[PDB]
Amino acid sequence: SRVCQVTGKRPVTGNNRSHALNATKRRFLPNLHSHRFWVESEKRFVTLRVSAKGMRVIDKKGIDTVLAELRARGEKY
Amino acid sequence: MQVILLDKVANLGSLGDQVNVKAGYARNFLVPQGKAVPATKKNIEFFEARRAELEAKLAEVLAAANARAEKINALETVTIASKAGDEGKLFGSIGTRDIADAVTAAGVEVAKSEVRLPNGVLRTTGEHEVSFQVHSEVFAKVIVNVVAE
Amino acid sequence: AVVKCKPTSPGRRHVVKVVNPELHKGKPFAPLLEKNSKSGGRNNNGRITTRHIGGGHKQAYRIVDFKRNKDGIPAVVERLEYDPNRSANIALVLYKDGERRYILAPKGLKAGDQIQSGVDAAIKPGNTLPMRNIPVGSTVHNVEMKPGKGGQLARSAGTYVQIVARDGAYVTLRLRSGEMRKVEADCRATLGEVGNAEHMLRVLGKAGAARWRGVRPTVRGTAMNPVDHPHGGGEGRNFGKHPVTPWGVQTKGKKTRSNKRTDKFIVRRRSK
Amino acid sequence: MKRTFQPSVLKRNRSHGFRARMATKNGRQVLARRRAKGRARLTVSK
RNA sequence: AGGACCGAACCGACUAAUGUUGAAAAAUUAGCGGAUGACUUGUGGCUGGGGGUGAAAGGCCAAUCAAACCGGGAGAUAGCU
RNA sequence: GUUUAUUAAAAACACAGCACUGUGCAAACACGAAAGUGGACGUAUACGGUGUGACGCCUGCCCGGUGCCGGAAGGUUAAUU
RNA sequence: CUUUAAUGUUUGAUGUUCUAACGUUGACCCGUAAUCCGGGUUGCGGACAGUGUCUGGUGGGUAGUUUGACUGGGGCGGUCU
Repeated sequence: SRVCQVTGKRPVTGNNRSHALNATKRRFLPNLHSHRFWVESEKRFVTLRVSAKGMRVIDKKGIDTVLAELRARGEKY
Repeated sequence: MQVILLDKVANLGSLGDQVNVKAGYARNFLVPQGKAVPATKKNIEFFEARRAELEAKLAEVLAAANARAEKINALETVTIASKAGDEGKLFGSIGTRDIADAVTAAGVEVAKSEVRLPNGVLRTTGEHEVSFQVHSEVFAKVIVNVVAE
Repeated sequence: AVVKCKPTSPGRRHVVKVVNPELHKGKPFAPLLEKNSKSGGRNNNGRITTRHIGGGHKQAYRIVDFKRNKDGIPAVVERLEYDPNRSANIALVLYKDGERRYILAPKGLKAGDQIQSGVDAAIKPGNTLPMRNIPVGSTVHNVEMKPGKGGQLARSAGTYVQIVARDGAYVTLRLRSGEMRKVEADCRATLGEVGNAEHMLRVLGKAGAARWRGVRPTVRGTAMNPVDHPHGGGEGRNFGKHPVTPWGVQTKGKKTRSNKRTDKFIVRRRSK
Repeated sequence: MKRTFQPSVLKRNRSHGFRARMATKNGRQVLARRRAKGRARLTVSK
């Protein structure tokens, strides 16, 4: 995991390229905020995995689409 | 994230006109009580129409917290029955679940949730001072009076 | 009491035991005996991760009531026993309402005495009170950290976390760790010392007493090789680096604390 | 003195049989390569 | 009672004689120490190679250990024989 | 008692004690992709790691450098506004 | 300009404080007469520990490499135009 449920993004490959320009790998990691929300139609709390700049993604698209992928995954809450 | 904020009170509140705001104000503080509508850019022109109709109705739903600010900042004895020991020991106490739901502030809930409480409330029968959430941001005294069940 | 050996062989020269004529010289009554087992310092991985803990005797486990909180039901105190799993003695307390527990000894052990709770009732040793209602100079048994967290401080035989002020909204107490905390008055705590006050007259006198306690021996770092331990020495030991752990931490240094959640209550800490 | 092979087949059976290794991916690739080579003793647990 | 003792059975091998293209994975024969314990120890189980595990020798990890074994990289590379 | 299976079997290793220090327990520490678990479900009369080595008499000067902790009034100071 | 009051104005820093995010190998009810897991509640911390991005200090604890020819062989020594 460490999946941003809302953009479908993940960690991804990338090399450091240090001050001596060395190509040691570090790999880049999404900030991956594990974040709670409220849904008026169920009158319950849902937890959706969000990243950095992930909040503007949930607003502009809608909670509803993200929430339907949690239903699709099979998980309980 | 932006929203279209429908509250009029507190630190931000422009009654149904769009004003872009930080993301801790947007969604999570307001939507557990349905106080904002998303800036999703599918309905935002309708939302800015809808407010002209809505606000005078919406303003009376936003006269709910004013009661609480009247009725606790000028304090009287909130009378609560709780389970006493043989020596007046409040085993059970009032705490967070009796201070939320039976208080005369608006006679309604403020969502019981998490609270900071840096030490207890209520530990023997009789009156005592209890500083609790008349509003989400605003900590103020009520006076309690406890009697036996 | 204490029994010290007459030095009838080497290795029995400095060996000392804790004995009391009242101790049950049986095995405890087993339907109520609640199974220890050890993990010998091995974690989920099947690797030894807390080093040099491993071995010894089976050392069975009792549930123990570690707040001693009870409203007004009398206790006959059916036996006081040695406990193989901690320093302090553990009673089978038998309450007259027909409830059996195992319970941590206080300075009290009185037959037919009652464990009370609530302010006007509690006053004999072992009878629980909210911390507001206990006097200054009191040694205190088993301190609740935050209301509902239970008696996590002073559990080992004869230790205490002594009240030394009570001014303001908090009660100030000092710990035998050298720590000094403020703790809120709404916490529960209990009267008297911790029981088994004679434990401290142990001298062990053989490596085998710690061996049965599940404590394994540990080599000098300066007597390991540089490859086997980061400190390790050369040809004829050659002590003269700065001392280190096997993982690079300074043994005579560091403040390693990052709990950052209960830190409002510690008003002074141990310091280098 | 003492030699490195000794009795107990018990220490073989759960290391080096079938059903518990088929349950995993990696266990199946030992079993795949062995079947594909043409070796008649598939786990030697017989 | 005993991290005590002389000592088989039971386990080890400080030293000595021998062996060294031995019967031998230091065994044998003789002196010798643990065995009322931090001893001797059967069964079932687990950690995977600069990784384990070490009351410490950079010990031991499938007749093997200051660098296990195999299958690919691989016809490594060789400034050198 | 332990010890390089076969060069030591001890002058090294261990230990109670003795000195130094970390840790207030979701501990210090450790290993693991991280959850997590062990420590210990015990907890400062307790647990890790360090130096020294039961016991009698003791341990005078000194932090400079070496590793390491910590504090503050502030001159400047990356990234950064 | 220096110090600087009244104070118009934008942004960076600060204290004190709330619960409303966020934290919970605290506890309780519940799914569930499943110590897990998850939401809730309640005890307590709290816009902080945390983690990512950016970047600078420290740091052999760790891993990969590296550390002259010449020269009556040479180490060393002395010299290299």
